[PDB]
Amino acid sequence: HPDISVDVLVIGAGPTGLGAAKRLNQIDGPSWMIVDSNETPGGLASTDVTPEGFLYDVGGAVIFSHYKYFDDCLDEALPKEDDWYTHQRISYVRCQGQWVPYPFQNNISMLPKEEQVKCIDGMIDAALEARVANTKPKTFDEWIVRMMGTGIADLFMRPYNFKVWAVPTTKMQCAWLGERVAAPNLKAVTTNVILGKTAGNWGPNATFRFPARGGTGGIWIAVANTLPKEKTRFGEKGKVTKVNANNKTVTLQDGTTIGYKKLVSTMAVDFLAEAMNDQELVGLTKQLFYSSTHVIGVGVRGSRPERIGDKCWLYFPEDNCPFYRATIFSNYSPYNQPEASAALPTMQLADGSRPQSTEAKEGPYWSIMLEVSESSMKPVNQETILADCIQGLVNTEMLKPTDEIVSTYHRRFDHGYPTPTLEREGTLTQILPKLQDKDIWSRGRFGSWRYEVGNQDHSFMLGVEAVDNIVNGAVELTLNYPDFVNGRQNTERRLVDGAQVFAKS
Amino acid sequence: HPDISVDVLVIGAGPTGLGAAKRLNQIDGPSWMIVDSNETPGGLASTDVTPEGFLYDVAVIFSHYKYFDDCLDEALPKEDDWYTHQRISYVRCQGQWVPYPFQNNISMLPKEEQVKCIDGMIDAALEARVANTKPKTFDEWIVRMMGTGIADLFMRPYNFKVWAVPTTKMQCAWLGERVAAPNLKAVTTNVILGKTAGNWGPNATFRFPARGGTGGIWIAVANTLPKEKTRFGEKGKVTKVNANNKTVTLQDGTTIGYKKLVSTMAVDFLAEAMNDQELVGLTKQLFYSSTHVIGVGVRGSRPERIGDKCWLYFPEDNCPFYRATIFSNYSPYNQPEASAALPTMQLADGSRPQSTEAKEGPYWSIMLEVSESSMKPVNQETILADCIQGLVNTEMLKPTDEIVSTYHRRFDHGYPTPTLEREGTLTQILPKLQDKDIWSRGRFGSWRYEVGNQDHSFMLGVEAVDNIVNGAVELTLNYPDFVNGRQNTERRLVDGAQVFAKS
Amino acid sequence: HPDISVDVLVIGAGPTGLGAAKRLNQIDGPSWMIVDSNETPGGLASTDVTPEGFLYDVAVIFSHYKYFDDCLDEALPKEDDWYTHQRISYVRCQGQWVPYPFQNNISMLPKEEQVKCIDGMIDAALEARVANTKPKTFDEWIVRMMGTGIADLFMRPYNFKVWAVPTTKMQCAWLGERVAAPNLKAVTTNVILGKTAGNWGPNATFRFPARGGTGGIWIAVANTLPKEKTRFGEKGKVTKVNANNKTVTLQDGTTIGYKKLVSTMAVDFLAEAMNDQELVGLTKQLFYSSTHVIGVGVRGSRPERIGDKCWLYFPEDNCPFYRATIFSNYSPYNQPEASAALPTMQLADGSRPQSTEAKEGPYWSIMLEVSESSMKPVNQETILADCIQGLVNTEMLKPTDEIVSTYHRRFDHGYPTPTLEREGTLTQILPKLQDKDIWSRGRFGSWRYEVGNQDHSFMLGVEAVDNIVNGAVELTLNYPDFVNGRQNTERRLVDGAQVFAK
Amino acid sequence: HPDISVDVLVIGAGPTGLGAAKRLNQIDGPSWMIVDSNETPGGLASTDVTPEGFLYDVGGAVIFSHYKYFDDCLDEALPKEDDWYTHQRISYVRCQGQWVPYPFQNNISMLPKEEQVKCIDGMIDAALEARVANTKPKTFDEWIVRMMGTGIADLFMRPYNFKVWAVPTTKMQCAWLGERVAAPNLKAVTTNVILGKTAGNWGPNATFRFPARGGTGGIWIAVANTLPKEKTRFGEKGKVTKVNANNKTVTLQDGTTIGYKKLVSTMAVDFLAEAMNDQELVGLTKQLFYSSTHVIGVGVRGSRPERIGDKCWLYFPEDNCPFYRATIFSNYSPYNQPEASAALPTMQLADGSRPQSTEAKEGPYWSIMLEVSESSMKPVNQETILADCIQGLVNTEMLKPTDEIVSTYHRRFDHGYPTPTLEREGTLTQILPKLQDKDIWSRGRFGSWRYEVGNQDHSFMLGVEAVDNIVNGAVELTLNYPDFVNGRQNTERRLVDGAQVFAKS
Ligand SMILES: O=c1ccn([C@@H]2O[C@H](COP(=O)(O)OP(=O)(O)O)[C@@H](O)[C@H]2O)c(=O)[nH]1
Ligand SMILES: OC[C@@H](O)[C@@H](O)CO
Repeated sequence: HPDISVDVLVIGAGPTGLGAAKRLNQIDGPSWMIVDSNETPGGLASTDVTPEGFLYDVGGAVIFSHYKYFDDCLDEALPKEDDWYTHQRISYVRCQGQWVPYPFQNNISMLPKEEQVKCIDGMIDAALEARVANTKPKTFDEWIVRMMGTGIADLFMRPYNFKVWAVPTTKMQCAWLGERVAAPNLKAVTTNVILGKTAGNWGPNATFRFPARGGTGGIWIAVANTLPKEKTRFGEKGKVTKVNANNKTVTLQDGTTIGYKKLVSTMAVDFLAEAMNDQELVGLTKQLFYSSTHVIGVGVRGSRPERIGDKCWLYFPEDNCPFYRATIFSNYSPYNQPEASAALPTMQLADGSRPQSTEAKEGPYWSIMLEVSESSMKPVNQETILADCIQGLVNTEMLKPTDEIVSTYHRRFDHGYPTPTLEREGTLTQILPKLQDKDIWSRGRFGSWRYEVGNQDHSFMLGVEAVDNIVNGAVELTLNYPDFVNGRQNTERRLVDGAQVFAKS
Repeated sequence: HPDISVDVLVIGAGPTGLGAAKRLNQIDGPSWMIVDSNETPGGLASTDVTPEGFLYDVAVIFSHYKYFDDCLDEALPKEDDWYTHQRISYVRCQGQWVPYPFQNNISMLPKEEQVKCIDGMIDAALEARVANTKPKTFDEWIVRMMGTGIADLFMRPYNFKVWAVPTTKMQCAWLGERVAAPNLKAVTTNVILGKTAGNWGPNATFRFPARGGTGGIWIAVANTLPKEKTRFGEKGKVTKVNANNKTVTLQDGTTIGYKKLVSTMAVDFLAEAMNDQELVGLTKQLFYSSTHVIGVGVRGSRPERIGDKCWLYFPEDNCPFYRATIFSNYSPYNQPEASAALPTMQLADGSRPQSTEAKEGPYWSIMLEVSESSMKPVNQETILADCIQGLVNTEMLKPTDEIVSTYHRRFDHGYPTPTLEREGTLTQILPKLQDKDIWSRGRFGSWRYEVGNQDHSFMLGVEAVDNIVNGAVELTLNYPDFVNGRQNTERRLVDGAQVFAKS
Repeated sequence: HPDISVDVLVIGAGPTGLGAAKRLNQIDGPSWMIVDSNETPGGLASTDVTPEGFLYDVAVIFSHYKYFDDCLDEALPKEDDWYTHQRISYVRCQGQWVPYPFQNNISMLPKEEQVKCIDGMIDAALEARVANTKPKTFDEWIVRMMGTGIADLFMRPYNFKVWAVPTTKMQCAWLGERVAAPNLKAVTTNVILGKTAGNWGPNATFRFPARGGTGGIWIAVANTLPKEKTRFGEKGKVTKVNANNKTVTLQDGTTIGYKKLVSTMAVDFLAEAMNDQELVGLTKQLFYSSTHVIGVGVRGSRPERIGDKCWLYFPEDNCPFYRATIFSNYSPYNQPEASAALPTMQLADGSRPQSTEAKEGPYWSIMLEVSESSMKPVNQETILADCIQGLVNTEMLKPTDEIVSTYHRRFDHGYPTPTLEREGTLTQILPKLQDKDIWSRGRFGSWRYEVGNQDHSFMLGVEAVDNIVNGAVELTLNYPDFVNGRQNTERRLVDGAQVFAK
Repeated sequence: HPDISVDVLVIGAGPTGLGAAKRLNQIDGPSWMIVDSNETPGGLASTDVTPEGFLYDVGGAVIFSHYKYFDDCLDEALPKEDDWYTHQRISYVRCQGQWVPYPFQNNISMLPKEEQVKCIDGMIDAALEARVANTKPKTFDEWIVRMMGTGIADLFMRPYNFKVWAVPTTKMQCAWLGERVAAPNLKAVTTNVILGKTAGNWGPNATFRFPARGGTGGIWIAVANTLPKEKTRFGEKGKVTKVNANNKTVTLQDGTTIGYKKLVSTMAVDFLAEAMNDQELVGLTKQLFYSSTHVIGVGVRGSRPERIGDKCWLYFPEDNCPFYRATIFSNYSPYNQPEASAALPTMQLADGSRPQSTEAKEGPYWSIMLEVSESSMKPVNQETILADCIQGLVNTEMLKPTDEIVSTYHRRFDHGYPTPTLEREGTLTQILPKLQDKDIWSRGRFGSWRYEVGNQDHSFMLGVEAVDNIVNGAVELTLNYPDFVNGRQNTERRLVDGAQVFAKS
């Protein structure tokens, strides 16, 4: 007999695992517990803070939801109106000295007239071929060309996507992108060129809310707090080291054994295969591809510059900077950085020089958060990436050479993006059903490795729906039908369902 | 305070309501009851029997859901509760029994027609190569799939006889998301090879209850319910629905309070019982056909010309029925034993039998369907005789065949019609009922034919309860293509909830 | 026996008949003569002159044939017999002079219209990508080339004003074999770049006679013929054609016997002169428009707003003419020299001049065309004033401009219409004439507009003779696309036959 | 001064040169003469006769005409009704032991059913692709696949055309084929499959006439006889050895020099370049391609076998025989072979063995004429080709092993077909204008090298039109617009034109 026995064991307390725990806690039938190796729940949605008081999320995380269930849990976790700030998505692409409104491919009107010709010509070619197309594109690259033409592919989509994914567009599938990549309408794009108009409203994150305090990680701390503490085991005491799938036993770092009837595993599936000592699965998971993410944070002295304005996040296809995205993180909340009266010395100027004095001066302060991708196809010099990012900020005119930097941050996250390679689905259909036959629900950004359902709301619901499948026979819609859940308002499942209403009578 | 109070009230014990009841009974959380005005559960999936002992259903099953299978296996668990058959169907066309699907078997038609059919399908294939719109009417869908020549021979005249409306007046989304395009190579190849081939075989089968017909399933399913939570018969006839008070009043005066209502009666009747004039006007804008079911019991061994045929399609105008079923092929117990003695009522040509004496069998049995609507009236007094003449005209019966039993019943609400206007009307009705905590679901509860056969209907009830209790998506109601194109294996009659509770 | 007998008789001394005569005179084998009821050769390519000294043609030459060039160079051999100009043309649209071709220059229009035009051309380009039929009407051809928006702005309303029938009633084979499809990229590129570009330049030119207008060519060409083989004037008016006896009767009673007839008169007149009621019935089923030519002589140096413009198109309804020609740009001698004194007849707004004194020039000159048909009547008594008002409306003239000369003439047979029914009717007429050894050829001799300008017409006559004498294919008559798509260099005014004979 | 001076010199008295001569003689203006190195005019349209009395043409030459002028000249030369025999074209493709009516691609209905499926499937694919085609095919092969589908390409068109052209279909252009290769209508071909019907009437040679005596060569002897004898120079006395294009002088083998003003050269253009000692022209003509043709003749004892019947010519795509075509030459005229009373010994049996008797026996006789192609891409064993053909006749069941052969014939024609290679036009537009600038009209099957206007009537009219261009400024329509002249009735030019009618008064 093992030390602990539960019906459902949840590994991981990021959004996916916390979703599973919330649904298990709501249903309150089968016994359960949740474990994580970090004392602070949140996974890749956690928030760091520099010694100078600048918060940085793991990547430009904004909250936007396809599911009422997710909303219920965030509102339960952070119920006050001043727990949240709402913002319009202000997003731009840096191109040839200009800020081009997102989506690029729908704002060709902003480029020089000569580039407009190249872009529209390519889009005419794509539209004529699309009129007689009877096949689907097989690669991300073919999709880009078929729906945008070469001109826009060469100017933006191809170089940008290598900088994000750390693989070329030719190496990725294209089924994942229904909700991420705008395919442009020839008439709408040409009309806006003729009229000199913009169109910034495309996509599901065109409006968002951001927590007032604690960054994204504050959400998941607050969510986890609603759980019965005795059903949680966070820290080294909850680090999983062995998974014995045949005995349905998990061994923790401190030697605690947990027997389960059903396992919801949200750790990276390649880690799970190793913890299972299952060489067949290790070999299979090693056929998946992922990129690492470097997050760089730069805290700057001064009131928010006019050139920055209300910008939220920014795309950088060009090779004059290492990062693919910048976030004006100080626009998301005033509490992402110190108050104006906080006194801080200048660590360096944006041009790399040292300040003359160690004098601590007051603010106000603003803050830039940058992301750089790394993979076996795209190495990154870890020792210089911070300075290269700051120089990239000067190259893109986001910082003046004289700007005073008062705080820096750099962290590398090994599993950053699960890559939608051409091979992903073929490998996953060998991995996930084999785990399924052992009553292991491997779910999450790296639990099930599908980026298109790898956001905080999708991840949360992957855990929710996994539990719903275990307990109530529910379809795991998010796991297997991203287009289906992304194309509808998912209103049916609530934090208080009929089951709980009728039981309380 | 009302006489009875339950969390969830289910009106109707046809497949839809029994699905709702089966899921409520499985969940065993909220209180509930199910009512029906008929003492026998089954609704429009019941089975009648003539005084001579021939059964007639109002039905072939194909299940898209493990949950449905679980409930049927629970109700009828023994292997000899069922007979399995291949899905053998033919189209009657110009003196020929053409295997279904029609287009793969035009080699049986005269060569001049094969030319016209292939030429039309070539046109459709070339058009499909440059098509960039979806078809808007059932008729356009037919033509794009088949071409003019093949369309005119079968699907156009047959579907008028089925729906009692012309194909140009029906929508086509209810048929699925598949692109309307011909398989030209498959059709020409069979013409070139001079072959026929039906879409059945050892893989393509159905099973049918050994006894009691289709209605036997639903009796057996209903028997698994706690009898005290059921109220079937005149004592369970609903006469008033007060949506504002969440009260139902029965014919005997009993009032039932509910928190959520699952109504499987026809939504136009529901609107009337609600005394909701707005919904009455809206529901009267829906369209439906009535169905005449005709049953004919025949003396004799099964003729060779009938053989293993199961159901048959009739596009041509030499018979009033659109479909015939060799119902005696579904079970030996759909008709009397060979030793049962019965007199001949008439010969197939209408003449009197030579003798009035009762003679022995064996017997076989034909079930026919005729549609009726304001665009296609039916003479109730002569339709039986017209059907029998149609059996002679189609060579299903010889003039000398001995008829030993007849059956004719008219069902007022027979098919909910997928008109062009259906969805515009339903999207005004269903949300107004939903805002009153009324789940109106089923063949005429929600009026969508494509989810109105037995397995879909049952699951409409199951998923309605699952939505009420567990927040499930009602996938069958709103996404028929989605559920039909996948393996619906997740939901079971024993879910994890019940497993974990039992230990 | 008739009064005169020749192997080949030519009726008409416009370009077509003069082509026949030139080839006959070059071959110098079979006997021949040419007649015309006018004392001056040239037909509908003649030139009138107003009493005030302004020339107006009945204009611009593009030659597909070296043979035609040889004859023009023989007739007018000096370099100063001709002036060369670029082919500068514009479409008047919504207050703008839009360079031809219209669709490459819509950037001059309001942005909302550019959107409508480009959207329509996108629709047309996508339909052209899956097209598998040919257009059946001129209208369908226009829409497939241009899209709805651009069609509605120029080619649809303009061609009604030209042909006096709607575009839906005309065939479109007469335009050539080129596929009816848009150049979407070219049109969008000029919109994106905000550019204009006309289809002219240093090598897209035409030449025009220095003196005597277009009519000077045909006088000079006819002068190279042996005078005794010509019969021009009332003495050459044909009044009867007896196709069975192969006899022509002239107005003065002279009878001419022929073995082969090249008739360049209008085929409906020919059927009447033949007293062939069947052919009268068939020819009366052909359709044609009448043409009013209006000329306006203006005092002053050429205004900057006019500039180097040559001819102009008018789709809009603020003027009755479909075409205007800056005829004073074609030659300085199309109008009086600057020292010529002329009184002002009226101002462009219709008012009277302050003085009736004759004042000096210089002068410039506008030539206008208005169409007329049973589907589009024209008031003969007011059309001149309507044209002048149209010149004000289109800003070609300011209200104050001084008009010193006017000209108005109506030509009953102006354009032979490429209706849908034309070919069905012609293929019954021409073979019936051919069986009687009558080659009916020319703008109205054979009624095909696309080979009815000067070089095609001339070559219709040349090729008819070459067919009569040498068994040549009449390529221009039956294969316009063929002759228009090649350099027709083989036939020369001096062929091997004449070289070897000398 | 040269020995002779004429305005127009014609080299060659095949159909092309005789056309030039006939038009020059009709016009009767410029002085002229015609030379040929063979005493018998006719060129590649000549007729040989074996010692046993069997006539064989060069190829399966049959007369079918696009021009009234050509008809006028044939009717003048052979004016009596019994100078000619008229025949329906009975033509078949030997395919898998069966005779499939020509054209093959329109008679799919005759093949085994499994092959009909493959053929119709291929045409369906082609028809759907053709529905969205917006480019023209560039090679003969691409044309075949586009208009016929793979099944018919792989079954017939690809192997037969290699067997004829001695180059693969991928190496040929496709502008030449309008009147040679039937493009199948999908509906017509499918309809005939369904109905079990045939459609053997396609093409300009569905009917033909053949001279009663002397074979095809009898025509050209008779046409040449209408010329004034003193303006002809046929034989070794008329062999051209040097052409001095700069002096406009031709030197004959016997040393005679002829001065000309215009040259109509109908010898092979590569021979002309060699005779000109113009190395530039030699190099260009060597870039042209041609195949050689072997004509094999077999005289057979017996009344015409039932299996042969009224067949005229036959196609052999398969590898059980070396010839691509067989002609039942004895069906063209009874005077192509000896009368029945002629006594001839059996030379061999068709199986190669010696006859039982050497004694001369009577007829009747019939006669087979075979064609085998040769090129640098398709070598041929010259020494065994006669025996290989006879064995192929047995293999194809045209001869029984016991059939008695009474006469054999084999002749190789070095210049047999001018190949429509992809490079042909690019080379010709360098050759023909360069010769044109020297007043040399190089015209004919190998004079101008265009197979699509390489038949007897096209060749004749090339000579006629060259003269008409030299004298009357006529367009050389046949040379430059094969589709134009092949698609119309060329009725305008006659042997008696208006010029001559008016002159005779
Ligand atoms: O059944 C057939 C037989 C021939 N050909 C084509 O017709 C062309 C001309 O062949 P033909 O026998 O008519 O003339 P020849 O080879 O003697 O010049 C050939 O190259 C073939 O590709 C064809 O398409 N289908
Ligand atoms: O000789 C008459 C001939 O050229 C015309 O009929 C062509 O149409």
